[PDB]
Amino acid sequence: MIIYRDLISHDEMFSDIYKIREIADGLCLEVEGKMVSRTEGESTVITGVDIVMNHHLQETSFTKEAYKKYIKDYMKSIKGKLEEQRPERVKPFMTGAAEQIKHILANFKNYQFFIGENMNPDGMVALLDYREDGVTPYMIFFKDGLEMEKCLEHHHHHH
Repeated sequence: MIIYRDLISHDEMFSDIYKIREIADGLCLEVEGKMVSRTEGESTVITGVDIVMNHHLQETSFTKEAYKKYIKDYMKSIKGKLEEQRPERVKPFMTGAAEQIKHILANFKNYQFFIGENMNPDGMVALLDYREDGVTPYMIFFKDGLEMEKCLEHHHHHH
């Protein structure tokens, strides 16, 4: 199993037990999830996205203008990480990131916003939307903002 973690915050984001597809010419990953129902805890049944509940992702809120401010700083920070670790990626990342930001802002009303369990404001903001079938959730992550953890057995909850 591969655990995908936030390059900035080191929080767990998802694992390769889900269907993962690359979009935006390798800039983003779309991770397909399922709605699940669990008891929480007079107790109540809660329903949510398995990606969110399994990895303890935390919902947050943005105005469109606040997200614009956040995402320009985030893409600058990933640029710096690439200059340190993967210099060959910097130029195509800048190009793709600017266009993907345009896409996200144009489709802004169609996303919910999630961050890692420790809620670092400099970490990645994952985007939740639903497929046309109106039942399947999926989440968008920035591929260059992830690090991979190998885990053959007995995955540990850590950051």
